[PDB]
Amino acid sequence: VTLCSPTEDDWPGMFLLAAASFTDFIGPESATAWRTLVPTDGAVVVRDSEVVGMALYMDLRLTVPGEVVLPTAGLSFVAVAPTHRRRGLLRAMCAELHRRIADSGYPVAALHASEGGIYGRFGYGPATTLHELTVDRRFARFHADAPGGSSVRLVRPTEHRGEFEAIYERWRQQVPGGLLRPQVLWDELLAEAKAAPGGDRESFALLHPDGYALYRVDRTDLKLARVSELRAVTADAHCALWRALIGLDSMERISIITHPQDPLPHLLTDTRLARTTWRQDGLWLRIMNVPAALEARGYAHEVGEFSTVLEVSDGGRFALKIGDGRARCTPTDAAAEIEMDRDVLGSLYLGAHRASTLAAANRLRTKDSQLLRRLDAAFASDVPVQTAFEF
Amino acid sequence: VTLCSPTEDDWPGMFLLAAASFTDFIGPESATAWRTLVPTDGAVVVRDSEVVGMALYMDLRLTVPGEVVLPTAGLSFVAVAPTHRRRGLLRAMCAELHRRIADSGYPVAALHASEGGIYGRFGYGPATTLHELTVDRRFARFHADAPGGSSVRLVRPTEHRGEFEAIYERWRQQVPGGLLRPQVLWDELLAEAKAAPGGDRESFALLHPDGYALYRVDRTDLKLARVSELRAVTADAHCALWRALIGLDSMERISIITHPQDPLPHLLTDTRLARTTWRQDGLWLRIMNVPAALEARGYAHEVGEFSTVLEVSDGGRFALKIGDGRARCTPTDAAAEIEMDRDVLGSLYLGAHRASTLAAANRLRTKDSQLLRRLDAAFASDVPVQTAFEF
Amino acid sequence: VTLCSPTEDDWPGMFLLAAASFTDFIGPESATAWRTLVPTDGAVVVRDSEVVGMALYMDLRLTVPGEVVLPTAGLSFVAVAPTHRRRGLLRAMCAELHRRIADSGYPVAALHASEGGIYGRFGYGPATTLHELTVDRRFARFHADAPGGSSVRLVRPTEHRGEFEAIYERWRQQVPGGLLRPQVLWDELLAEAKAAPGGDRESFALLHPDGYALYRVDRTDLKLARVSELRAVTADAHCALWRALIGLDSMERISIITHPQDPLPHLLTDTRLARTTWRQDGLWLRIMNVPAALEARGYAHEVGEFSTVLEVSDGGRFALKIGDGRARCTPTDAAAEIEMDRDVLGSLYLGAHRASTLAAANRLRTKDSQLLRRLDAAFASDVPVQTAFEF
Amino acid sequence: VTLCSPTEDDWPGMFLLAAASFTDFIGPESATAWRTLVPTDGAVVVRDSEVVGMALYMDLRLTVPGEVVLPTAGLSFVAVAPTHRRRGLLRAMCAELHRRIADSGYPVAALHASEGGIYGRFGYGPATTLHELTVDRRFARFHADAPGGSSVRLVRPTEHRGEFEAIYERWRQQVPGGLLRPQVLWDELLAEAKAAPGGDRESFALLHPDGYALYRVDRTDLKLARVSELRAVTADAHCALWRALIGLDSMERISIITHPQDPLPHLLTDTRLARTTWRQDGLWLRIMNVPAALEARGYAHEVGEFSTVLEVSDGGRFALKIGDGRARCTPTDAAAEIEMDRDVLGSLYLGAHRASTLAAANRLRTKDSQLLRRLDAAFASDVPVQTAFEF
Amino acid sequence: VTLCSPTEDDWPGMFLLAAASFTDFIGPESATAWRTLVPTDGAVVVRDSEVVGMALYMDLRLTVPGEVVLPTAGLSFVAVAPTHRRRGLLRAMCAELHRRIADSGYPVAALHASEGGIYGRFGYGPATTLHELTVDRRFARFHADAPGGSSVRLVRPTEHRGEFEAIYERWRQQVPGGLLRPQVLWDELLAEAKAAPGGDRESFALLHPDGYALYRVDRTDLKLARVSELRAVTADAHCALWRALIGLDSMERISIITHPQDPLPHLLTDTRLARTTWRQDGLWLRIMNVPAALEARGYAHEVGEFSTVLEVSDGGRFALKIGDGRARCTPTDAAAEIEMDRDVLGSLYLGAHRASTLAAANRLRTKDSQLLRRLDAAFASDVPVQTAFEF
Ligand SMILES: N=C(N)N/N=C/c1ccc(Cl)cc1
Ligand SMILES: N=C(N)N/N=C/c1ccc(Cl)cc1
Ligand SMILES: N=C(N)N/N=C/c1ccc(Cl)cc1
Ligand SMILES: N=C(N)N/N=C/c1ccc(Cl)cc1
Ligand SMILES: N=C(N)N/N=C/c1ccc(Cl)cc1
Repeated sequence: VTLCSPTEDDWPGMFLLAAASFTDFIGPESATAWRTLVPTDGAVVVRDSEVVGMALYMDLRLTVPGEVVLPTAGLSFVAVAPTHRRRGLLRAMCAELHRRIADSGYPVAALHASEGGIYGRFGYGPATTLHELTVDRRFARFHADAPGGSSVRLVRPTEHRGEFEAIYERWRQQVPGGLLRPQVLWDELLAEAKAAPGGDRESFALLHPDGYALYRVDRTDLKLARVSELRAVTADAHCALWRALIGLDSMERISIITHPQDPLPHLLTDTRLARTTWRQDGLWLRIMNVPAALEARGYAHEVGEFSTVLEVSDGGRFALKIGDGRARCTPTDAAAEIEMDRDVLGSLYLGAHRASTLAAANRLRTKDSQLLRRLDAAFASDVPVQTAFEF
Repeated sequence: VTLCSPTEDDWPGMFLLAAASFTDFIGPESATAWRTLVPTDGAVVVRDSEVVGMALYMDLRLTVPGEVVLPTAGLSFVAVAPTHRRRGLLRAMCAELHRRIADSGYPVAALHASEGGIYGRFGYGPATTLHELTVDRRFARFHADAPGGSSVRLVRPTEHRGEFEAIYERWRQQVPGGLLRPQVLWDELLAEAKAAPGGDRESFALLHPDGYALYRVDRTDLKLARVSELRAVTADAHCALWRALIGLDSMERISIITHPQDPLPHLLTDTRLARTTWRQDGLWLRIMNVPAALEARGYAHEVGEFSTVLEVSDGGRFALKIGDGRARCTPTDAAAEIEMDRDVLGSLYLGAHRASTLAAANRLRTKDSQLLRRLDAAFASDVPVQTAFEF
Repeated sequence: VTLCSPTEDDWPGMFLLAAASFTDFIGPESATAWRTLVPTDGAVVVRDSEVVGMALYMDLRLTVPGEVVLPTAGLSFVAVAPTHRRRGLLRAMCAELHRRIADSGYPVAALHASEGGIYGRFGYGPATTLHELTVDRRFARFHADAPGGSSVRLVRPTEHRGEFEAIYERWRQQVPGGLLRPQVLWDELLAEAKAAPGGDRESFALLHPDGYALYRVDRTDLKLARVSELRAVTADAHCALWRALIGLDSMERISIITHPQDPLPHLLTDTRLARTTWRQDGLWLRIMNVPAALEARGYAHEVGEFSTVLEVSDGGRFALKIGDGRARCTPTDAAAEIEMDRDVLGSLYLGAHRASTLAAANRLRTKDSQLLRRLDAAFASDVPVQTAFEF
Repeated sequence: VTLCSPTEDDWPGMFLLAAASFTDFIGPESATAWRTLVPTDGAVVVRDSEVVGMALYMDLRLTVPGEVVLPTAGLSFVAVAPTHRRRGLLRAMCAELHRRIADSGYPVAALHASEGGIYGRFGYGPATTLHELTVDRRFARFHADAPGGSSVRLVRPTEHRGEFEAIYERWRQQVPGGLLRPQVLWDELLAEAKAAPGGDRESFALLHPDGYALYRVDRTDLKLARVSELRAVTADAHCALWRALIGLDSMERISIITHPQDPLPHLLTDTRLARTTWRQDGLWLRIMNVPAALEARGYAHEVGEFSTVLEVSDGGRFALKIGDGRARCTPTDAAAEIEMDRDVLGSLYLGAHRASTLAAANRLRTKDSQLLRRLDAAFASDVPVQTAFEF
Repeated sequence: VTLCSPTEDDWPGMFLLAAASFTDFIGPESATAWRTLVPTDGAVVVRDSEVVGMALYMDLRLTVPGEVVLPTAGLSFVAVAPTHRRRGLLRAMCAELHRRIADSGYPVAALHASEGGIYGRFGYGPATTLHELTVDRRFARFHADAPGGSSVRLVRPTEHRGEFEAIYERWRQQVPGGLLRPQVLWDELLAEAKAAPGGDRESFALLHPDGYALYRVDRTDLKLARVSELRAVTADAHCALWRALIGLDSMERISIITHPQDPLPHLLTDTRLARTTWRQDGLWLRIMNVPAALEARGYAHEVGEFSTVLEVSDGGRFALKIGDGRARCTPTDAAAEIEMDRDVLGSLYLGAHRASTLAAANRLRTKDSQLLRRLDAAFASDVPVQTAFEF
C-alpha cells in the first residue's frame, strides 16, 4: 500500500469507495461540484491498482467568537475499504493531511464525525451541538410578549436564491460556527429542493426581509414538516418565521435541527411543546496552531485581565494573557497552571463546552478553581454557537 | 363553592380527589407522611359537602447560587375535580396560597409542573432542566484521563441509610437546586427501594465515601437499568460510580435523569454513547419578594460592578447594583432599563436560562446589549444548577 | 388583502398554494383537468401580488333519496397561506362563494372536509359515512345462502373503460350520494391505475356484467389488497365480485372504504371476519334553499301524512307537509314545532343520521316525541346512502 | 375450460395473470428472458377466450450427492385466476405437465413453493432448507483459528461477470442443490445489481480468486447490509469474504440467506452473534422415476452393504441394494420393509432430512430400527446441501 | 481479594450478588433448594469483608450417546460484582473449580452460558441447540399418516407429579443431553406451575401414558400458549400431545423451545406452519478427561473400524481407535492426524455439531478428508441430542 495525491485516473476508484462507504453518497455529479472546494494537494489516496483508502480537505471560512473569520481545512470524504480495516490507513492519511494543512498555514481544521469515537485521538474535539426540536403545532400558542402577531411570504426556493444568499451571508459573518457557502453549495442546496420519484417531497420557503426557512413534508410521516434550514438575522424575523411554520395547519408536528440556545420554546405559552427529540456533536475542531487560534478569537469583556500558563499535550506550552476581550499567547517554559489534550481545546474554542465541565471529567487539569471560573467566562461566546451546514 | 383551610374531616375527600387526579398517587399512608411537611394554614380546599378543589405548600429549604439556603414554599397536591373545570378554582386557590406564602415571609415559592402551559400566568418560571442520558454500556470505554481505573461497594439501600443521608446533606448545601430532604422523605425513598408484586423490581445501591447511586432494572425492559438517584460530592466519586454502573454486564443500557452539565459524556472515549433521550423543565420558581431574593443569592465575581433599573411587571421597580458577587436592590421611580414578567425572573434566578436567550424571545426587554451581557454573566452559576427531588 | 375572481395570471400562484397546502396535491396537469368542472365565476382568490387564499366550486349532479338528481356546487381547493391564518380569509371566501352559489340557483352545496371542526359553522353537516372493512380472507368462507358459487373476469382497467362508465352511470342514478362522473374524472381515474416508480403498484379490475372492482396491492404491506372502488348494481354482482376478491390467494387481507350497510359481512359464515377498521364523515351538505331541497327529495311511503313547522336557524320558518313520499314546504309565521341549525338539516337530508339521534344531542329541538319518530321514518332512505368519489 | 399448450397469442394473457398473481412479478421483458429456458411443450394454459390458469417447467441441471448432475424439470409461473379457484385447475395443470415431464425422460422435477401446504399432495417434498443469519457486526470478532487475518477486492458487479460465472460454475458442480445458471440468468442477476428510483440501492461485490459476495444496503434499514449471494469454493475464500463483510463499519447488521451448516458462527469468538432470524423450505423435489433417481446419486461409503425393499405409495416397489457408495434399485413383488409417499423420498433425496426424523412423524414406516439407521447414514451427504437460486 | 470455599456467613453476601447479577434470580428460598445439589467444596467466593465474586458446581448425571450416564459438574451461580470487573476474578474462580472438579474425578463439566463469548476460552463448547417453534394453530392440519386421530387428559400439574417424574425418568435415560432431575427440582418446577399476582398465569398439563406437556398462556400475549416442557417417550405420545395442543381453540399460536430434529413440522400437511422463531446454544460441555469421556460414549455401528491420532490443545495426544460402536483412547507421542482446542471436542461430543462443519471454520485441523467423514459418522447420535433443563 502507498499514500499519494490522486491523479485524474484515481477519481472513478474514489467514487466507487465513496458509493460503498457513504449511504448518503451524493453521486459523481454532486461529488464533482464539492471537488471544486478541494485545493491542489488537498486529497490523499492509498492504493494496493485499486483505491483502498482516501481523505481530503476543502478550503472553508469559519466564523469564531468576536466575528473573526478563520481559514479552515474541512476534512471530508474519508473512507477505508472494508477489505483494508485495521492496517493503520486512517492514521497514515490523517498524519499526511495534517502535515499539509499545517504547512499550508491553516490555524484550524474541522469535520463532521460519522461516529463519536474516531476523531478525538487525532486532536479533534466536538465544538458545536445539534439540538432537534419537535413542536406539536396543534397546541402551539405564541406568548403575549412574542414579537409580531404579513411580513413572511410562502415562495418557491429556486425563484429567491439571491435573497437566501444575502440573508445567509449576513447570518454566517455574525454567528460562531458560521461557514461561507460558495456558489456550488447553493447550486447543490436548491437542486435538493426539488421532489424526487420515490424520494423526498417538494421543498417550500418562508421568506422574510431578515430571515428564511426551507421545509418539506416528511416522505413517510405526512403529518411531519421538517425544516432543513432556518436562518434569521433578527429576533423579529425568527418569531415571524415560526408564526408562519405553526400556521402549517395540515401538519401535526414541525421538526428542526437547531442549537441549544434556540429561543423558540420561550416564544410559546407552553415551553414544553418544543420537545428536544435528539442531540449530537455537530462540528469538530482540531486547533493546528494554538497561539494563532487563541489570539485570533475575541474573548468576554466582562472577565478582568488574567494571565496563566497553558500546556497542550504534544502541542506546546504558552503564557496566555486575556484582557479587554483579546488574548496574547507566547512560548514559555514556566510551570503549567492548566493542562489539556489538543481535542479539549477544540471543544472550548467556540464556547459550546464549559472548561469547568471538562475539568469535572479530568480532560482539563488545574489546581486553581478561580482560574477555571475565569477560563469559563473568558471562552464564553455572547452570540450562541450554531452549526452552518454539514460537509 | 367556598375556599377555606381544611379540617381533619376534609382529608378523606382530598385523598379521593388525589387518587382520581394523580395516576402516581402515593396512597393515603405516604400522603400522611408528606403531610407532616405542610404547615398549619398551608392547605386550601374548595367545597361545593364534597371536595372539588385543593392546593397546599410545604416548608422547604432551597440552595441558590453562592451556597445560600432560602426558606421556600413548595406548592403540591394541586387538583380541581373533573366536574368543576373552567370555574376559576385554580386561580382562586393560587391567589389565596400566594397571599398566605407572602404574609408568612417566604421569599420564593416553587413547584413541579404536571403541564408546561399552566403556571407561567401565576408568576412561575422553569428554573432547572431535567436531562435524561441513556448509555449503551456495551460500547462504553472510559477515557485515559478519566479518574480511577475498588472504592465503590454494591449494597442493600436499607442497610446504609445514614451514609446516603450524610452524602446527600453535603450535596444539597453545595448545589443550586439542592433541597433539604427531611426524615419522612428518607423513610418514603427507602420504602420505594423494595420490589412490589406486579410493580418495580428491587433497588440496589453503589456506595462510595463521597457519592452513591440507587438503581433498579426496568419492570418490562430487562436490559435497561434505571438510576433513580446519583449524588456525588467529588469528581472522583462521580467517575467511580459510573465505572461501577458501566460494569452492569447483564444490562445493554443505563438511563439516568440528570442535568445538562453532567460530565459523564466526557468520561468516555465516545461522548456520543451518552445519548440525550429526554429533556424537560424541572423545578419552577415564583419570586415572592424581588429585593429579598435578588439580594440573597451570590453573583459571579468575574463581571465588574454595574447598576441598572429592573421593573418586574406588577412586581415593582428596583435600582439593582451588582458588584463583588453581591447585589443591592432598592425601590426607585427612575426610568426602567430592563423589564420582564415575574416568571422570567424565576427562570434567570438559579442560572439555568440566559438573559440573552429570554431577550431574543422578547420575554425580557432592554435597549442596552452591554446590560444583557452583564446580566447573563452575573446571574450565571459556577456550580451547575441541578434538580434535587420531585415534590 | 382583496377577494376577487382569479385571472389566468393567478393560477400559478394558486398551484403553489395548492402544493404547499395539500400533501395529496394532484399536480398542475391533473388540477387543469379538474378545473374544466369549475364554472366561470366559480373561483375566488385573496391577494396581499401573491395568492394568500383561494376557494372554488365545481358543477356536480348529486342523487338524493327517490332517485332525484340535484345540481350541486362542490366546494374544493380551499386553502389559506400559513402566513395569513386567523385573518378571517376562509369566512370571507365562503361568504362570497355561498352568495354566488345561491344567486346561481344551486339548491345544495357539498364538500369533503380536511378536518371535522371547520365546516359546521358555515352550515355544512356530514351527510354520508365512510366505513373501512378489512377481511382476513384466509378464514373467509361464503354462507350457503350467498348468491353464486365464472361470471367475473380479471382485466386491465384501461381496456374496459366503456364497461366501467356504463356500470357506474347505472349505479350513481340509483344510489343517494351518487355523483355523475364526467369524462375528465374517468381520464384521471384510469391514469391512477398505472404503477408509479416509488409509488402505488399496478391496479387490476374484476369485471362483471352488473359490477366492477378496482384493486391494487398496498405499496409497503404486500399481503394487503386495497379495493379503490367497487360498484355493483345487483346483489349477484356484489357477491360474485367478493368471491373473486376472496380468491386473491397471495393476499392475507382485503380492505375497502364502503358504507355502513354493506352486506359483505352477511355473505360470510363468520360476519366478524369483515372488521370495521375505520369510520369517518364522507360528503358534507349545505342546504342553500330549504324549500327547494325538502320538496325535491322523495320520502318514505310507510309514514302517514303529517304536517309540522320547521324553523332553520337564520334559514327561515316553513309549514312542512309530508305524505305519499312527497313534501310541500311553504313560508309560515306559525309557531315552530322543530328547530335546528342549517348544518343539522344537511346531516338528515340523505338519510345517514337519525333525527332522534340529533335530538338526543339537542342539535334538533322539539317537544313532540311522536313528531321525532315521524321525521326519522320519513327522512329514512330505502336505498342505503353511499359516497361516490372524493372531490 | 380447456387445457392446451400456449400459442404466441396466449402470452399477453399469461403476463396479465402473472402481474395479478405474483407481487414480485419480474415484468414482460424479464419473463421473456426466463421463457428461453422453457422447452417446446413446456407450458400449459387453461382458457375459459381469456387465460384463467397457467403452469410451465424449465430445463435445469441439478447437482445431487456424489457430484452427479441430473436433468431436472423446474416448475414455475404456476397461477390460477382469483375468479377460477376451487375448480381443480391446478390439479389438471400439474397432471398434464407431470405426464409430459415423465414422457420426456426427466428423472426429477423441482419447484420453489409460494406456500407450504400445496405441493405435498402432487408428490413434492421440501429437499433444501433456507437459513437466514443476521450478524451484529459491531461485536463480531474472528477466532484465532479463523483462516486469514488483502485477498478480497471491493468491485462493481457488472465489471467482473466472467469471474463470478467461473466461481459459480465451480461451486454448482461441487454442491448438492447446485443449479447450472444459464447466460440469460446472469443477464437478469447483474441487471438487478443497479439501483432503482424508489427501489433497491446499488449492489457491490467482494471478489476473491475462489469466492464472491454480492450485497446491498437495505432500502429502509440503512444500518442493514443484505448479502444476496455468497459463493465460496474454499474455506479460505469463505472466511476472507466474511472478514471483508464484517469490515462494513457503517453497518450495524449483515444478513444472508444461507444453509444450516454454514460455518460462519464458528469463525467468531461469540457463535451467538450469528443469529438465526428465519428458516424455510427452499427447493422441493418430485422423484419422477424412483429407480433412475436412486441409482444416479452417490451414497455414504461409511455404511456397510445392505439390501431392503422400498415401496413408494403409487410409485412402485423396489429391491434396493446400497454398497460402496452406489445403489442398485430393481422391480420386486417381495414384501416391503420400508414404505413412504413419493414426497418423503424427495425430502430424503439430497440429504436435508433424516429418515429417522420422518419415521418419528410416521411419514416413513418400517419395523426395523437398524434399517432406519442405515438409511439415515447412506442418504447423508458429505457436502452440505445448499440452495442455488429461486426459480 | 482472596478466593476460598464459602462459610455459612458468606451466603447472604452471595444472595445479594445473585439478586444484583441475575434478573431471573429465583430468590433465597429457591436458591437454598438448588444449594442441596452443591457438594462440600463445590463453591468458591472472592472477598475484598463483602462478596465480590462467586462460582459453584452441582453434582449432575448427563446422558451421552449410547444411553451412558456420566457424572457431570454443572457450573452455575457464576457472578462478578460490577465494582470488580476486569480484575481476572472469573479466570481465578474457573481455574480453582476446574482443579477441584478434575481432582474429584468428573470426566465432564457443563453450563448454560449467559453470553456466547465468555466460556470458549475456558474449554467449554456449545453441545446442544435450542430451537423455538411457533405454530399458527388456526391453520394447523395433521397429515393423514400422522399417528392417532382420547388418550391425552387435561390435568392440574400438582395432582400428577408421580406420573411426570416416571415419564421424565424414562425420557432422560434414553436421550443424549438428558439430566437426572432430583426431588428438589420437581418441588421447584411444580411451584412455578402456580399463577403469581402480576406474574405468570396458571400452568396446565396434558398427560399421556408415555408423555406430558406443561403449558401456560403468555402474561401479555393472551393468544399465545407457551409449552414450558414436552417429554414424550414414544412417537404416538408426541403426536397425541400435539393434537391436544393444536386443540387449544382460544389460542392463535403455540410456542415451544425444542431441538432441531423435532418431528412436529412433518406431522402437519403444511410443514411451514411450524416456524423457527429462535435458535441458541443450549448446554455447553468442557471435557475434563479426554480418554475417559471418549471411551465412555457409544459410537455409530455403521462406520468401519478406524484408528487416528487426536491432539487436544493443552489437553494431550491420543491414539483413538473406534470400531463396533466403542472407542479406545490411549496416550501416544505419534504424529497428530487431527488437532482441535478442548472446546471443539465438547461441541462434537453429543453429536450436535459436525466435525466437517468445524473443520470448514478451521476449529478442527486434519489433512485427511476421509478421516473427517469417518469422525462425522462415528460421533453422530442415532437419538437426536436434546436439552433437559436450564441450570
Ligand atoms: N455532501 C456532504 N455532506 N459532504 N460532501 C463532501 C465532499 C467533499 C469533496 C468531494 Cl470530492 C465530495 C464530497
Ligand atoms: N410524592 C410527590 N411527588 N409529591 N407529593 C407531595 C405531597 C404533599 C402533601 C401531601 Cl398531603 C401529599 C403529597
Ligand atoms: N382531486 C381531488 N380530490 N380534488 N380536486 C379537486 C380540484 C378542483 C378544482 C381544481 Cl382547479 C383542482 C382540484
Ligand atoms: N424469477 C423467478 N423467480 N422465477 N421466474 C420464473 C419464470 C419462468 C418462466 C417464465 Cl415465462 C417467466 C418466469
Ligand atoms: N435456577 C437456575 N436456572 N439455576 N440455578 C442454579 C443454582 C445453583 C445453586 C444455587 Cl446455591 C442457586 C442456584
